[PDB]
Amino acid sequence: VNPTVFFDIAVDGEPLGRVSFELFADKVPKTAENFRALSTGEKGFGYKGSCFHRIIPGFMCQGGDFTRHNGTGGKSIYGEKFEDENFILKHTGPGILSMANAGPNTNGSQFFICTAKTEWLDGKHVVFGKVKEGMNIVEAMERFGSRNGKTSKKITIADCGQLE
Amino acid sequence: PDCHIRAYVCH
Ligand SMILES: *CC(=O)Nc1ccc(NC(=O)C*)cc1
Repeated sequence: VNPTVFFDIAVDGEPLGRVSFELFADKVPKTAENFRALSTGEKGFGYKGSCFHRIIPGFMCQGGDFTRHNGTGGKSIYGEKFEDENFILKHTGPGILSMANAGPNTNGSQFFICTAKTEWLDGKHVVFGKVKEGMNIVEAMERFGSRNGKTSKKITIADCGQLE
Repeated sequence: PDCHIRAYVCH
């Protein structure tokens, strides 16, 4: 069975709600495992305490920079970067989890949660999961976004891990 | 790693 991870989201330090994700380990195991281990923190580093640094309403929420906290950082559990595993899965609609990148084979820890279908990203970003519960929380996060993504309040992953 | 946003802005 595919693993399920969760983020507990906060807005300026106040709890907003929980978002859980199914990770498609059956189809992108290496990419799913990276996100899983970063969500538990079991390698000594990961998503806990990091912020959603770009929120573009109607497009996506982006996070995952726990090394520089400036939108340029992050690292995978395999090293600084890892290869694009496959492009089997497509950006089919709201709730899709996909890897941010700087070009081919540059996956680290940064990711985005789509809030719309974004087919123009297919073949360029590795899709590896989807929101399971808490899409209403993702929509609440969108209300804090802007044209190019700077946020009006600080949106944090106050805690994260893996559910039974 | 903002390739997905650059695509969006140009699009
Ligand atoms: C990786 C990267 O920088 N991608 C990207 C996609 C699109 C655009 N701009 C246009 O397509 C007009 C720039 C960069």
